[PDB]
Amino acid sequence: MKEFYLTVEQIGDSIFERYIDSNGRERTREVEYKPSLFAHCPESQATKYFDIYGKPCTRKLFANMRDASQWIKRMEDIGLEALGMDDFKLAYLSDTYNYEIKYDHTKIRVANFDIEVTSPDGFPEPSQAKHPIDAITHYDSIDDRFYVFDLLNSPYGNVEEWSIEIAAKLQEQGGDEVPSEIIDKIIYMPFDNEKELLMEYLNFWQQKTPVILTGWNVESFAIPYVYNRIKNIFGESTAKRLSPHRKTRVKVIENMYGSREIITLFGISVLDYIDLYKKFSFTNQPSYSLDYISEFELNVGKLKYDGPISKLRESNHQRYISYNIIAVYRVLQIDAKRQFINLSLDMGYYAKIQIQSVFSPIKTWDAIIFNSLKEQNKVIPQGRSHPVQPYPGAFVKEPIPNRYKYVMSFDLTSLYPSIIRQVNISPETIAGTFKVAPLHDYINAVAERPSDVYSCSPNGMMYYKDRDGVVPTEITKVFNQRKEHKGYMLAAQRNGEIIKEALHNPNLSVDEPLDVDYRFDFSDEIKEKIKKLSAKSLNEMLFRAQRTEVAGMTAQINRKLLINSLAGALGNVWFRYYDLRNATAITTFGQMALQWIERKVNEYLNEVCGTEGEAFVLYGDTDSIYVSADKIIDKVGESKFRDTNHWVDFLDKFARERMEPAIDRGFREMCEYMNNKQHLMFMDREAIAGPPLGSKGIGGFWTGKKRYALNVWDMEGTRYAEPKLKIMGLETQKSSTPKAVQKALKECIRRMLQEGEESLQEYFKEFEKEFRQLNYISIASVSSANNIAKYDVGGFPGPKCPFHIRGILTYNRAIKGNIDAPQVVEGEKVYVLPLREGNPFGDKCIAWPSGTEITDLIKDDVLHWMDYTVLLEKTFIKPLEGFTSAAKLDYEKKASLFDMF
DNA sequence: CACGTAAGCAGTCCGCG
DNA sequence: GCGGACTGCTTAC
Ligand SMILES: [Ca+2]
Ligand SMILES: [Ca+2]
Ligand SMILES: [Ca+2]
Ligand SMILES: [Ca+2]
Repeated sequence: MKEFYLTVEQIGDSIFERYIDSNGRERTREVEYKPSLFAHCPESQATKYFDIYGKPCTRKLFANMRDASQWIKRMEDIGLEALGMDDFKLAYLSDTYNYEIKYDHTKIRVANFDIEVTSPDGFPEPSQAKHPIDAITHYDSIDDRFYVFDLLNSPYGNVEEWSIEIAAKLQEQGGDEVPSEIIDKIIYMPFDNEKELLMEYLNFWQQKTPVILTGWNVESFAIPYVYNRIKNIFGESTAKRLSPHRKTRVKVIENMYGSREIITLFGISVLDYIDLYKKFSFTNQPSYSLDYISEFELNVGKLKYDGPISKLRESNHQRYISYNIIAVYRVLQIDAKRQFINLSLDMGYYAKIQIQSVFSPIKTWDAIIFNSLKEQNKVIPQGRSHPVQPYPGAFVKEPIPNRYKYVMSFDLTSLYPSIIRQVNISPETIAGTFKVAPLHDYINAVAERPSDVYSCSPNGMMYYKDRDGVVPTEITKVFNQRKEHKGYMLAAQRNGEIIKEALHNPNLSVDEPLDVDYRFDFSDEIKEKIKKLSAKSLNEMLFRAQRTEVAGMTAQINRKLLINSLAGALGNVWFRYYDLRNATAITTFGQMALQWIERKVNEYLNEVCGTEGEAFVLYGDTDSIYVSADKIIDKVGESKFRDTNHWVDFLDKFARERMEPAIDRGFREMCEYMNNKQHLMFMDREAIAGPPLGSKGIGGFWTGKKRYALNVWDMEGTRYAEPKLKIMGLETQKSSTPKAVQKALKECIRRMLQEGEESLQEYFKEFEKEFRQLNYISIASVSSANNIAKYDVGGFPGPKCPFHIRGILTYNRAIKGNIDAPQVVEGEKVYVLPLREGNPFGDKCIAWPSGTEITDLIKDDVLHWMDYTVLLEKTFIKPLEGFTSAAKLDYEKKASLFDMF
């Protein structure tokens, strides 16, 4: 097999590499790598190395890496560019793996672990590690086993062994319901003292050294706790055994408000699952507890226990251990679904970077572009300092707030990467500038043609047309990968809808789900078999189709993220290829493209309708337009349609056969006007929206920019079994909006769009009447809580104190003195509730850690003093008032002459 | 900790005769 | 009582 790296480090003048050899074995080597860097040289000097601008360079070979680093410093002292890859381990990987890396995940040791630490005096700070580690569960992907290290004797209590028999049993048998599928995979090791536990864990770690190390909050808690505890008990040298190269560093992670400390373990790649989830999931969650995320992702119930976690080991050690094991398993289950480890490996090996560098698109693209240029013996420029400067972004059209009955939307494929490719935007393809006219002059095609030689953006920039830049070349490769995965995602989505339709008429039979590949549209034979299946098999098939869709989503959306981040990185001062000329060339071209096509679509539809000056495009944001289809429907007449699906088909055909060709013609003209390298502005129909045929539903509405709702029947070729609400920006979509309020507002919107005013009024009246019965957590607002200390003046709100911070300070006074009470952690999220006048808390609101029940000492008082009136007005009535006034209808029935008879 | 900008709403402070 | 200036937070793209 082809060899591949596992980890790489620079330690002094040595590269330390763990890798899989040509026989599939894990090996480690220390290499005295001699790096090369580059200086410009006379044109008269013969060389094969050239910088990206075509200027010749001499290669400087250094005796060691420290010599190379010192040379860079000298070159700065002299005032001369030091060219080449200054991160020597990336150069090492490039030299050692000079081909497309094919990796075998089965050979990569992926470890998932979680620790327990009983603490009677509040949160056990990892920097102090003053409390015993009393449980570790460590899952190893190569063994497929859960290794459980269980401390039976502690200063906080002596306990009996954990029983695997009780663990397997149902909660109703007094058991812990550890999933039957992992029971046989548990290797249980009890210990009569903590020193013995930790020494054995380290021996185990040496035998089974993680390559990828993950878990939940492992980087911020588990790793620093274990390291510091071992350091405290045994000394530094023993703690450093967590690194295969016995090297660690305390790393200070700094933000805008403060800083925290993590432990870098050289020769390990830590991918904390909470950070993978935050970067790659495209959610914003009210809480990031594992319990909360597991419920959201997997629909598994809360791990229930009595009393504080600080007393769980003493009171119920059996449950304590079982829950530690389940915690580790839940992360594996989340990964089986979301597949972020697979994503990181894919991206990391593609770029030839340390796998943990996938968090950084700047590092990822630096390596991709470096490897690409190196293939041609080209030499990368030195990174430079730049001051941070603001620059313009996208255009967003101001919509007229209204209901909109029939709507068809259109959207440009991968816009910013497509602009880069079309225009040929790259550091080395800059050809010069032209004199810029106001943007509106280009939009209306009245400005002088920018160039007859070069490819142009309306920000004034010109680019070469003779050859692709490295940025277009490399962005295209990842774009093409993305396109493949999006194909699979949409097929699985369409396949899901087939199954949903068949579920209307399930068969009374005992059968099995079909063995099919959900990434490909179901054949006719499969469709006929599906129509004969039981509900049990159909539901299992739906679950599998949906899992395939999620896998495709992860793969496609994060490749989209990577390529969009390259466009963004051109506007980040730390990117080697930072250039506001290129960043603005992309964004200004985008503004033109949207407004150009707005004009073209209006012109086309005014022509076919026989009108003049009528605005068919009602809205647009960045790269999308929303077209009113009312006049199109009215031209055939609503009464001519058999059912909803009939007019959806008609609009689909109209969009495909009439509008898209006109849009294409419009963009080809724009490409010629800008003299671009390649026409890549591909704007396809996205959504078809409208009320159910024969209903009083309004179809859709806009309140403002980035705030709208549509009743969608077809999205990007997926014809839904049931209409789907596309809601953007509105409070139903915000993590800050209470859970039950999101749900209620969504139903209000559904009724507005599908059923009409009377239906909306009926639901509002009921919600208003019943909402006080809702669980307090379900009606609590949510906010991130930054700068608590800034606004804290003797326990009370300082000037300009934000509402949620005020709530935290209220909470802090109420729990004062308690070492046990849950503390609000700076930078994390809180639930927030308003408090009625004259409450014993002394202020108008209270806040507590999100994803938790408020502590029992004040729970009863919070419940008694919760201000339901304020809660309803702020989270529900105010947003609903906005939706309904925009839509020109009332959530309460107005008086009429009919009242009364 | 980790790519970019546009832009919405909650809330504070305080003007507005 | 609303709105501008401002901070804070959160989405859409
Ligand atoms: Ca725990
Ligand atoms: Ca798009
Ligand atoms: Ca059937
Ligand atoms: Ca879009």
